[PDB]
Amino acid sequence: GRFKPLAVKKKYAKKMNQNKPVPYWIRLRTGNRIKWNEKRRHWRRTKLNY
Amino acid sequence: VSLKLQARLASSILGCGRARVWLDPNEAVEIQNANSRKSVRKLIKDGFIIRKPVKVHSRARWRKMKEAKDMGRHNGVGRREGSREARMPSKELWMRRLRILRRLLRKYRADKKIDRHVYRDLYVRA
Amino acid sequence: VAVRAKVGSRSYVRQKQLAKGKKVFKIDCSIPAADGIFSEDVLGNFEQFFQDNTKLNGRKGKLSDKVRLSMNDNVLTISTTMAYRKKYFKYLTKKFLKKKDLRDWIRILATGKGTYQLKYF
Amino acid sequence: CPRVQYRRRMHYATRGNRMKMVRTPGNKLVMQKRAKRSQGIHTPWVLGHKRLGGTKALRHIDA
Amino acid sequence: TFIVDSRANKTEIKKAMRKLYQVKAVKVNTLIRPDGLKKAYIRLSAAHDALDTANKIGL
Amino acid sequence: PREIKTLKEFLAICSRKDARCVKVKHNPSATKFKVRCSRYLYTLVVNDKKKADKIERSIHPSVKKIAVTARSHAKT
RNA sequence: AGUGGUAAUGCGAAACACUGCCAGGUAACAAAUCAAUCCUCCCACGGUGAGCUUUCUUUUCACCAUAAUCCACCUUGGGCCUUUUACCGCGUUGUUCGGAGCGGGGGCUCAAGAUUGAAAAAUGCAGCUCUACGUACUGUUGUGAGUUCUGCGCAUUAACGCAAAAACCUGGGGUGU
RNA sequence: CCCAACUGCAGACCGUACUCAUCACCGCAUCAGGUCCCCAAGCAUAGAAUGCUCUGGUACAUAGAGAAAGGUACACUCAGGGAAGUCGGCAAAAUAGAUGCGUAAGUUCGCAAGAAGCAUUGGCUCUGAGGGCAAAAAUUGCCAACUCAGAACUGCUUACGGCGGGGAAUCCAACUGUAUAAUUAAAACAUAGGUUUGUG
RNA sequence: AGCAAAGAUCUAACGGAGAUAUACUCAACAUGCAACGUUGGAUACUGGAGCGGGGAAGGAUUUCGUGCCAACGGCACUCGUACACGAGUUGUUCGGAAACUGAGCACAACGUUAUAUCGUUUUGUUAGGAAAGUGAAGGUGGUCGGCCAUAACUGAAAAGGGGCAACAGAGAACCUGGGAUUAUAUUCCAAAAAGAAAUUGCAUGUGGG
RNA sequence: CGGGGAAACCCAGGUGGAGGCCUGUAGCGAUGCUGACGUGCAAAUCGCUCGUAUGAUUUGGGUAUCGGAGCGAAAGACUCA
Ligand SMILES: NC[C@@H]1O[C@H](O[C@H]2[C@@H](O)[C@H](O[C@@H]3[C@@H](O)[C@H](N)C[C@H](N)[C@H]3O[C@H]3O[C@H](CO)[C@@H](O)[C@H](O)[C@H]3N)O[C@@H]2CO)[C@H](N)[C@@H](O)[C@@H]1O
Ligand SMILES: [Mg+2]
Ligand SMILES: [Mg+2]
Ligand SMILES: [Mg+2]
Ligand SMILES: [Mg+2]
Ligand SMILES: [Mg+2]
Ligand SMILES: [Mg+2]
Ligand SMILES: [Mg+2]
Ligand SMILES: [Mg+2]
Ligand SMILES: [Mg+2]
Repeated sequence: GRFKPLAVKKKYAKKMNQNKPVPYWIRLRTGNRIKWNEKRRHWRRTKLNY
Repeated sequence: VSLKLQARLASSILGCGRARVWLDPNEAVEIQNANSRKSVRKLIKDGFIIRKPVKVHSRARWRKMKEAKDMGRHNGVGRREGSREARMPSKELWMRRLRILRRLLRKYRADKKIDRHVYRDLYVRA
Repeated sequence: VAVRAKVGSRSYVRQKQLAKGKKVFKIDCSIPAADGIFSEDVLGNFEQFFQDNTKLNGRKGKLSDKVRLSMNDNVLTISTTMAYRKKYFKYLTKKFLKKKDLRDWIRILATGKGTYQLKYF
Repeated sequence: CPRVQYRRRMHYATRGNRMKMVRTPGNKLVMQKRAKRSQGIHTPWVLGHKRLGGTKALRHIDA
Repeated sequence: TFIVDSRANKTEIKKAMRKLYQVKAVKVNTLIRPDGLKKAYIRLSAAHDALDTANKIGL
Repeated sequence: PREIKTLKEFLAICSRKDARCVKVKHNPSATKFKVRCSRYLYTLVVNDKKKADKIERSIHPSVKKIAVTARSHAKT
């Protein structure tokens, strides 16, 4: 809805900026470990509940 | 191919509804590069998008039926489906009558046809 | 509404004559006549079609001294003292104009407060 | 036959809300809000809670 | 339009649009975005051109 | 918005420092002199078409006169 | 140092200016009945466009808009004043009222509207006409039905009696003296 | 120094997208479950019943081809008989709106009662009543919106939807109400009424 | 086994790799079927207790444009609430807070407890309980025509400490028009603000005591 | 308002709109089919029928009462399947 506290809005804003994939040049480093992001949250599969 | 963005913007510029906008099926090329409300307003002005008129809902079959019912043609006993005191409430028939009687008695007393002793006798009997 | 109607009284109805008089409805037939289509065989029936089918007090084809037509230069001019509608002679033109298959060539179109104009598309 | 929405973030038919249903110059029904009214200036409750004469019913800033 | 810091008010954004940029803000309309950042729409005083300021900034 | 009664009060309002513009609206019956001051919009309704043009000539020097027309959508 | 009207109570460009203390009112609440506002629906008038036409249909459908905010002030429901005193009368659809002042005659007020205007045509919509989201013109009833806004409360069935406070308003008393 | 009408300047913070559900929430899921509020058109009709329609929305829920048996249905009929079926009229049938008449025993006199049981109902063309506001005004003018009764004439294949079957007794609880979410809604529980006890 | 409630789809033209897909001596049917999106047209449905238009709780980018089809949308997909990329939420007046009280809560104080993580704490109201830091009137001495107003001593009068708890109660100053969006608007619109207002704080000037 | 009566009082026609009244939507329940489903749409649902629907009525948000305890028109029912 419309009401949220700003401290809940700023937690919901962090998770939008974390919901981005691994870039391709990460996959080209020397001691690489990361193929995919393992933390890709989708709004329907798993709920944050802030 | 997909004229879905120009069909959504046309319903909100013409203000009508999607079953009532008419996009020209021939000029699917000139419509699909609209991309703005300014461009769809040029297509509405050019005759490539229009508002169609609404579908008809005619009262002519009711109006002819009312002219029968004003002469009392479809109001008999088999056609009456609800109660007597719902079609005409007997409180409404009493209120309408008693207001006619009291307005007449104020009319004849103000015209001084009757006396205030005659008024008060005929008021409580009404 | 005050007195009940009768079914037999639907022959004659009340047209409600004007108090002052002379409400005049011109119909300009200049574009379909001079530019071909309407000859002086149909334009002589266009002045006839209103004298034959305009209703007056419910009855058809019996107007006498209440509707007058008189046919000006290219204009059919309906002068009347009975309360007709301007929207009635747009209707009564389209019946004539449908009867001769001319209602895909000609628009009747409002120009002034008391005149029409048959024009092409 | 035109159907209207609330316009002022509150959507409950309380005595404070009481909307007014008006037609605009752009030919649309909107939903405007009726002001609450005052009962008016009164005589004390212990003297018969009666409305004074010559005094107007003015609510909060119109008073 | 600027991203500003999210803990400024509209009064101190106008005063920063005077000291940095030699223009006069008549109206600021701030907006904390779903990104988390505060965005301000800053209308100039019609004695100052918006493109002439935006070329000097360069954008 | 308010309304001016006489002409002695119209010329006092057009002498004011806040009066940005007088808007002149020619109705088919009357004319309207709509002085836009800083709080209210004052309107003088002159019903006579000949006395209206005489009133326009008395607000010549340094107040802004505007002929109100129907601005189309294309000016935007 | 406010001031008119026997009186109900009136008069606001800037003194009819201020509030230690006090007392009221507002906020502040309530059925059903009847009357019902904005608005909706219908009908009636017409204008513009559209739809139908072998026949019929003075025809069917769409549209016909007016926001806040001011300003000036005809109704129909409350309260009251003054004058005549009346004890049968006035009044409601309805369970009632009157020498503790009915009814008439004149009034003062309050509440809900109506009306003229400023806004506001410059806007809106639908048409259409002319050499490009272009222009010039043309149009802007109802003793019908439904409406809880209101009338409306010391106001409901009741061994049911229907929140509070901030904020504000007026007075008393004082100052101005 | 007080005040009026005006003017001059400034008017800070947070929310604001989208959803609110036969896909956006909860049930593990885009689950026939659940989930508070506002606006609410036409015709039939007593009508927020029910049936259909302009506005808005939709054609999305795996489809195609297609006479098995057997199923399941918010699907029907069935001659003669008419509960003989069965633990049991379970299931279906039947009754049905409205108006006029009529109605028993019992009774706490309030009811029982829509008791029971009879009759009428269309379409059409008319005739009567039931009113307003504008000038023996006990009468001349004009006009809206409906409702009921009567009358000829004419037709029925008894023909949408919606809508009690009824009666005679016995048991139990007075009544409306509550009540084992997910096998028991009862005669249980509550109830008013009655009594008792403790207490200054 | 099944993918059987919520009636239902048909047509042509385009789009698309998804066709009209053939070793001979074959005219076509009998050897490329099925399925997708968009617009037009036809046919229906929902039927205003709506597969309408907005809100709370809940969700938190699902919004919007553009690409795109690996996996997901139990059939299908060229579609998507999927995926990638880029955007998108504008307020003096709207909702909240600043700033109300209610059912209640329990900080301070006091008591208790081996232990505060316990109790009391609205029946007008804390605490064996000196919780008022505000200030009438006057005195002191720079200001305005015996009244004000502005600065520092003395002292009438006010018992009963703080803070929460209502986005449906109280309170609350803005309304239309817009050609202003791809997406926001009673929020954006700048000199003819499309405009018309209301309100708060502070200030000049004019005028009045 | 009318009628009867010497009186006590009776008799009739309206008015009025009372009720934990009745039929019946929504809402709130859940009687019967011992219907459908029973590796379901569903760890309790679907369908028709049924109870009630101005009241001891339904409901949102807020608050207050819990583990040998809470609350209970009482079924050992309910206290996050
Ligand atoms: N004060 C006025 C009086 O009214 C009287 O009028 C009264 C009588 O004419 C007549 O009285 C009747 C009467 O018919 C008969 N003899 C006796 C009967 N009881 C009365 O009946 C009266 O009382 C009964 C109550 O019982 C009421 O129901 C009813 O309203 C009324 N009619 O009805 C009238 C009352 O309404 C006489 N004119 C006279 O005594 C006198 O003028
Ligand atoms: Mg009422
Ligand atoms: Mg579901
Ligand atoms: Mg038999
Ligand atoms: Mg199947
Ligand atoms: Mg239908
Ligand atoms: Mg799939
Ligand atoms: Mg994504
Ligand atoms: Mg019942
Ligand atoms: Mg037991």
